[PDB]
Amino acid sequence: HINRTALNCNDSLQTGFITSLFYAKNVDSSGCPPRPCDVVSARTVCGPVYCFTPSPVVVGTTDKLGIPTYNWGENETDVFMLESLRWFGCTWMNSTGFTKTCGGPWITPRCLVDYPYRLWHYPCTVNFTLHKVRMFIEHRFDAACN
Amino acid sequence: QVQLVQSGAEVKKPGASVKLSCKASGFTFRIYAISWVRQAPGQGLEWMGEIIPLGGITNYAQKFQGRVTITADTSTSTAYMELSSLRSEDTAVYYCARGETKMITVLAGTTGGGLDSWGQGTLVTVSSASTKGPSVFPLAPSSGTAALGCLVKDYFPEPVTVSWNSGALTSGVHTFPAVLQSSGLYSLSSVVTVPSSSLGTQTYICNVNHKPSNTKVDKKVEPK
Amino acid sequence: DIQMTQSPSSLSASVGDKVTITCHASQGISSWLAWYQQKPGKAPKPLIYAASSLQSGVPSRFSGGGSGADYTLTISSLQPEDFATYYCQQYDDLPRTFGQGTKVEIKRTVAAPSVFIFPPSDEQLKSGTASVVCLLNNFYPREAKVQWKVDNALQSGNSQESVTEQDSKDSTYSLSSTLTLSKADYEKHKVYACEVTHQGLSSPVTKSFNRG
Ligand SMILES: *[C@@H]1O[C@H](CO)[C@@H](O[C@@H]2O[C@H](CO)[C@@H](O)[C@H](O)[C@H]2NC(C)=O)[C@H](O)[C@H]1NC(C)=O
Ligand SMILES: *[C@@H]1O[C@H](CO)[C@@H](O)[C@H](O)[C@H]1NC(C)=O
Repeated sequence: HINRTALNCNDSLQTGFITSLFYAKNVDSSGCPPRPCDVVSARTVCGPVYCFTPSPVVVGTTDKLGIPTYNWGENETDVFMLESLRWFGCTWMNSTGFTKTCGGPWITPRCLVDYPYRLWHYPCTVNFTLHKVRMFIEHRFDAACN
Repeated sequence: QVQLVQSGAEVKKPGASVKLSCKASGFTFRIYAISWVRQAPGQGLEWMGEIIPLGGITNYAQKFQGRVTITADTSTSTAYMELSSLRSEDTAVYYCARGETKMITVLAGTTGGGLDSWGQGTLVTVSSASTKGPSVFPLAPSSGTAALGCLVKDYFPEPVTVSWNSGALTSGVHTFPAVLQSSGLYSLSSVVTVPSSSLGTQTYICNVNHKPSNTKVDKKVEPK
Repeated sequence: DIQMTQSPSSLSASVGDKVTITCHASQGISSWLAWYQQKPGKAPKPLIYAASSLQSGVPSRFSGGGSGADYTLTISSLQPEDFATYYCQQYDDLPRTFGQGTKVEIKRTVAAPSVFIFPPSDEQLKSGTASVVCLLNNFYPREAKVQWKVDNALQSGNSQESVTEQDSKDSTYSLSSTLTLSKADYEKHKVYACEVTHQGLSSPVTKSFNRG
């Protein structure tokens, strides 16, 4: 299951974004102030791809047919079929450390669905407050609002 | 599989530097944190630093931030640990250990956390002393059971092998840990207890082997 | 940083007893706590991770628990291979920090040391140094006092001690005390004595010799 993660992380801009992939760190909140979910080539992605059904769900690498691949997203035929799991949004980190999104985890402009890598992809949501949300089939997930 | 193999046991002088290597195998090198932990003689474990080979993610304990450098080399999957301005306090057993990362605590589901695999360790002695073979003096038994031994004094560096009757005598033998004298040289004593009945009939020889200096000394221990 | 303190730091038990080691952290570490077992001369063996979860291959008699800033390792009933040193280690924050370790040693009945004193060899005295050695053989518990008395003056700062680990079969300790004097100072005095006090001796045992 681990091999299904894109590891095309090259920090050519030298921002140090990769360390928060492996360690929670201390989010650097200082410096802080419309695509549909198609298919995503895997060699542009660094780390896990999270789609929200709204419940957080990890998307693994597949080929162009939906067959799981286990090459860490190295071959060009590795993709992320985001349009196969439909409010619906996805997010991930591209190779040079930018947060990519399609439609993300924002149920509202105010609240965002929590998941293990929320603060990596969105470092400016750290001071947000979490609380349980129940809503219908029922989804058990947590949200982060101002 | 999944093992860390370590070697490069080295004796260095104060001010020098030492480079320790750690060959990883049996797992995906890029993803795990290869950490380094040292244990000074008779002391506890001390975490020094870790490297995650993919991003070259290094983090060190602050005490070592101006002396240690850890490097990856993802080609051969060999983590390195370079410690410079060596001090006598850096005499220790240095361990290589594999530590899990946030990518494994999440989206792995294959158990095993913490530092779940360790290298053998390599011993690094830092001292200003020079290699020297040991002087072996006898601990002659006294005028119904008796005791005798050998004083293996003034050698550098560790270790020294001692045996009795070329290995034939093993029951009732105690070879004590070496002590570092203020001279910078180590000293050690090995003893064995015998029936005073067979004191003059049986012959007892200690076999002292200090190969750092290509020295082997065997001396017979007899009364008076 | 995060300081990790264990309790107790030494513990003496026999085979079949239940043991609990405590590990305390200066902050809450969210159950990101590991336990290792180290025997003298070998690398630490991973034992517990994430407070409760058992590392691969270790027997079921080991278990861990706790939360927040306080954790515990419990051994159901000890076995001969379980006597070793145990370390905890938090991995919630950097730097990773260990606790000082807990040494679990074998319990046994009290055994008195056989005391022996060895004069310095004539060979060594030629070199200009006298090493007088006192041997305390096969005793329990570890705590002994050797004090050196030369012409009945108590020595200080001129002796070194070395003690073996617990024996494989009789579970006892042994200790050597080395008094190191120059040839000159060695020949100024005649009576060299080694006085030993141990829990197994009703009265202190003294071994001694005169030059010659
Ligand atoms: C990762 O994402 C960033 C953000 O979109 C990309 O940077 C953009 O690159 C284009 C190239 O023409 C520029 O026009 C944009 O201005 C850039 N955006 C920002 C915010 O700087 C980057 O190219 C992507 N990297 C990869 C490897 O796909
Ligand atoms: C997963 O990645 C490792 C790392 O190279 C590789 O050895 C293995 O063959 C890959 N596939 C599977 C199914 O484990």
